[PDB]
Parts: sequence; C-alpha cells; structure tokens
Amino acid sequence: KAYRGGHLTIRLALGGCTNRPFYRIVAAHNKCPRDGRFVEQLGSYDPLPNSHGEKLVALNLDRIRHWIGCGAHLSKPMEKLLGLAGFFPLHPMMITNAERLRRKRAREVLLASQKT
Amino acid sequence: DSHKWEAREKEHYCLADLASLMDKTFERKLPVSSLTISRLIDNISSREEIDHAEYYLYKFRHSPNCWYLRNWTIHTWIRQCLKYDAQDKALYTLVNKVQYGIFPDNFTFNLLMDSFIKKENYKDALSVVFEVMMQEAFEVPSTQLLSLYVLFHCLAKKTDFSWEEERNFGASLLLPGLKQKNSVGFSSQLYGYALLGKVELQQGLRAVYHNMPLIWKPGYLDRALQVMEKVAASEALDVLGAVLKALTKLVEQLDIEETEQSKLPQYLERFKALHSKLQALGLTTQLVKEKLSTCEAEDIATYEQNLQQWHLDLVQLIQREQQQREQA
Amino acid sequence: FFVLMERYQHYRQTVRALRMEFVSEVQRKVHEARAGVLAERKALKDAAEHR
Amino acid sequence: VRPRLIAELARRVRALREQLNRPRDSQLYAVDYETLTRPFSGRRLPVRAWADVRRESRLLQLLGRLPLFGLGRLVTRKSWLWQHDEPCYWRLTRVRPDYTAQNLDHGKAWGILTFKGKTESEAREIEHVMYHDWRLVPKHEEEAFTAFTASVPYPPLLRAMIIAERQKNGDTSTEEPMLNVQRIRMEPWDYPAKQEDKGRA
Ligand SMILES: [Zn+2]
Repeated sequence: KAYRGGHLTIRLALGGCTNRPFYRIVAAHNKCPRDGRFVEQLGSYDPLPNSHGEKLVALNLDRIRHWIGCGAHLSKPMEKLLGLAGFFPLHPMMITNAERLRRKRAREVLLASQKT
Repeated sequence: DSHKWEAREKEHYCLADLASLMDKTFERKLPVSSLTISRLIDNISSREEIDHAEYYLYKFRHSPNCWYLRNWTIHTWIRQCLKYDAQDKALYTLVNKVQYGIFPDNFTFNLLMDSFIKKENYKDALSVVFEVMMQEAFEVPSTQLLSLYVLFHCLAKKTDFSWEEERNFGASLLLPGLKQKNSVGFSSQLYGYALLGKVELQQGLRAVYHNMPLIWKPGYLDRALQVMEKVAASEALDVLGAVLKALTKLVEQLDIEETEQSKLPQYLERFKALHSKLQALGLTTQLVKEKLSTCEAEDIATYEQNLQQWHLDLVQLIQREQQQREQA
Repeated sequence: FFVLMERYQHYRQTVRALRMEFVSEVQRKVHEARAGVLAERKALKDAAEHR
Repeated sequence: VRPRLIAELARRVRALREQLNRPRDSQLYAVDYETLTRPFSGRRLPVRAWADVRRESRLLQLLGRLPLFGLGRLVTRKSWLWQHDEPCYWRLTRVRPDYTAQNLDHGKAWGILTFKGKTESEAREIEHVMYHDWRLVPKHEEEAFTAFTASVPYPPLLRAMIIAERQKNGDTSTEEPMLNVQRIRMEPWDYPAKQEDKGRA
C-alpha cells in the first residue's frame, strides 16, 4: 500500500447508456486505474450543447493549474479543450480540421461543376 | 630484423594458471585484465599458443572488459607474429580487425611495411596492405613506401568489372592523395569516383546508402571536377570505361534532391576533351623512389621508448593487483 | 501535414510558455495567500486582544 | 495485525527473479536479418521497418567497425538524414562497449549529442539510437552534415477577456504581458522522443 501523487495522466472513459454520450474526465497516474487509487477526482465534461445551442463549460482549472505547476501531464481531450477554450491558443488540430472542411467544400464545388 | 624484440619480459609458457583465470572470469562474468592477455601473447612460441591467444582475445572482445585492450598487447602480438611467421593468423586478424582489435596505431605500420618490402612479397603482402590501409594509414616514416607499393601493385593490376573489386579499388585510392604527377593513378581515381557517384545517385534504389558509406549529397562529380582542376591548374582508364558503357512505391530520395540522370553525352565529350588536353600537357615509380631517397630513416628510438613505457605501466599494474590481492 | 506540424510546434512552444506562466501564477497565488499581511495583522490583533 | 507473508514472499521472489535475470539487449532482443522480428516478444514491426532492419546496421557496431571504438570518428543517422540537413549526427567522444554479443552490436553509448548545431555533452534522453538507420562516415569526408551556418503575447480571446475584466474592475489597459520559451527548446515533429515515460520492455 503506497500512493504516488507524482506526474498526472488524465484518462477519459465515455461510460454510460445508449443514446447518451457524456464525457467523464478522470485524473490519475499512468500506472493506476480510473476508479482505483488516483490523485484528484474532477467533475465531468459536457460534450453536446444544451437547448438553443449554448455549450456551457465550467472551467475548473483552479487546482489543475496548481497540479500542472507541480507536475501534471495532459491528454488529447484536455489538450483540445484547453486549446479551443480561451487560455491556450486555438488548437492546431481543430484549425487543420477546419482547413480540411474547406478542402471538402472545394471538392464539393468541383463535383457540382463536373456532374450537373 | 629480429633485434626489435628484446624487451619481452617472459613469464611462463604453461597455460594452466592463465586458462584457469580466464575461465573463472568468463564463468563469474568478471572483467578480464589485460595483464593475462599480455602474458599469453609474450608466452607465444607455437601455433597452439597463437591460437589460444587469438581465442582469448576474441573472448576479451566479448567479456565485460571490452575496452582495456592496451596498445602493448597489439604491439607484442604483431612483433611476435613478424618474428615468427605472420602468414595466416596475422593475415586473418588484419583482414578482420574487429573480432580481435589488433589496431596497429604505432610504428607497427613501418615495421610491417619494411618486413613486406625488404622480403619482396606479392599477393599476400598486397592483400594485407589493402586490408590494413582500408581504414587508416600514412603516418609513421613509411607513407612513401606504402604509396610506392600501392602504385606498383595498381599498375600491375588493371582490372575491375566486379562490384567488390571496384569498391576495394575506390576505398584504397580514396585516402592516398599526394601524387600530383601520376597519370594512371589519377585516371583510376577519377574512374572510381565517377563509378561510385553513379552507383549512389543515378542507379538502383537500394545501392545508395548501404554499399558506399559516403556523403548523401548530389554533388559527386564535383569531386572529380576538383581533382582534374588540381591536376591541370597550369584520363585513360576512365575514358575506356566510358567508351565501354556507351553502348548498353517506396522511394528513398527527396523530391528537391533530384538525381542528375539525364546526363551522359555532354559529360563524356567534356571528359574526352579534358583527357586530350591532359595528354597534350601531362615512370612514376622512379619519381617515388627518388622521393624515398630522402626519407626511410626507421627511428626505432620511439619503438624502444614506447616499449619501456608500456612495460613500466604493466609492471605497475601487476604490482597494484598483487597488493590488492595480498592486503585484502 | 507540414502545416499540421508547423502549427503544432507553434502551439507546443506557446503551451510551454503558458506552463511557465502557470508556475509564475501559482507562485503569485502562494504569495498572496501566505505573505498576505492581512492574516498576520489579524493574528497580531487577536494576540493583543487575548493579552 | 498479521501481514500476508505468503503473498509478500511470492511477490518478492518474482521481483528478485525479474531483477537478477535482467537480460541484456542481445539475448531476447536479438534482431533477425531476414524475418524482421524479435524472439520472446513476437510482435510485428512498422511498415517503415520492412527494409530498414535489413538495409543498414546500428550505431555502436558501426563505430566498432572502425578502430579505437570510434573515439574520434564521425557517424550520421540515416533517419535524420532523411528528415534533417542541419548538423544532427553523433560525434562520439566516450563510447561504452557492449559485452553480450559479437561485432559490438546492441549497447548503451552516450556522449556529445549535437542538435541544430549545439554540441551538447550528456544531453537529455537519447532516442533513435538503437535502430538500424545509420550511415558510416570514416575520417575521409569528415564534415558534411553541418549545413547550418512562439515568442508572442496572448491570443485575441484571452486579450479580450482580460480587457473586459479590467474594464469591470477599472480602466481598460490594452497592454499585454510578455512570455518566454527559454526553458524547453523548439522540438520539431521529427524530434527523438523522450525516455521519461519509457521504462523498459
Ligand atoms: Zn450519462
């Protein structure tokens, strides 16, 4: 029996029921489970938006910033969220996805001009 | 001469204790000390002892003490081989020089050169010289003699065809670069340079990195250009090869790093014109001998100095080991 | 993909700078918390009231 | 309290076995020169390894091919040659040999690690060093690889957020604080990964 509390390793798990997609961030170590021995248990994240399209997000970075200063790694979901939130710049992955969408629209224009 | 092997410091020709210590170190995975190997080398006096020492050295190259192959071991081994036989075992070691590590980074170069030239050898000596100069050479007062031997055996060897033969010729004529006068020498040099550049660039996909361990730049003909500029600031074999060659997906190359493929007739015409100019402007053995008339001093004083220093170091190491074994 | 990698390197440099800034902000917060003269003054006033 | 002595002893014996039987990088890691696989493990290799393991050799054995363990001989990595022209080779000055295989293959060497023209001695972790993608460069044709003779304020979103917060508090103040990237360097995409999160297999 001995904890670690060293470097973090945010791991996700989209556990739930059918017709119900809901995030579930879980901060722990690289050699630890999700519900087992961890470092800090934070709230979940809201994937889809609420009514009338208003994706509200509660920035619980108060302790996350302290842990990063003390040593805490991030994963793809947390990285993308920080990038598209406000603190970090716009995540390059999402900007390049928008570029791919532009390329897809150009290809659609080409197909519309070629076909009919 | 046999007078270059006086400070031997013999111990015991018996292999009992030496083999026992070696087996103990190999079983217990203990690092072997160079003292035992030096003793075994100094106690060489027959083919059995030579083979035993060679096997012990090969195991040393794998034992925990891969390093610690002090120069005195190679010195004594080369000297004993030169004074005894040096035909098969020494030849095999010089051909390999990896499984045993007989690096002759001392006057052993001049010693071997003199032993092979004064005795007037042929095929075996030429092969040994090529295999030992493929890596490093030219230093101790023997560079002119080695160059003379190489030029002689090259003028006596005017063949290629095979791939390994061309590679060996190129690797042997690459390092030597001071005969600013010879004709066939520079001709073969430029021929090999062009062949290797073509093999690396304007040829198959595989033969680009593994074959020749040269630079990955596209300017290989620039070397031949600089060579011809240096030789004609104020030839034959290459022209013959060109005349002969006249009548005949994973891509490991960058797009910008284009290969000058579509280039043949213009280069051939330029090379022919330059060869004609050279013939209009400008054997070598006589000049090399005249140059050697000054050098060839054989300064064995450094030999004796190194021998004494290394013997003192070995005695100090033996004393330290004895003290550590007794006081402990 | 080259645009991907260029923008990813830029974002990584910015993220390292922001991690250094987060360390600085944690330092500033620890300062405002501990070195806060308000707490020391309140403790001194409580000691004086106890006396 | 009674500590589970059976389980503790079993785990201790297992750990002692795993530690004392520590196999070097030659026993089970013996790379094949045909099938392109590794014993013990039995896993596949990347698509790039379809010929990288059979076309070239490793670094330590390439050095051993030269005398003096390549104490002062140059040697460039074929991977960086593929993806880099700046001086990104391995200029050795203190090679550690390997005593568990022939031809001096598979080992743990360390020394000067040049990166973008920065001869760093005892640098960070050294990745991309035990692969079969290396080019030999003896004394002849010494130098060649040597072909080498963001710091910006906050984005607009955080800028507007801070400006609105300051307006809520008091004045506007459009000035922004500066940052620096002096700690960690600017690792490109083809940068050797770090062995911090890599123990052993
Ligand atoms: Zn749910």
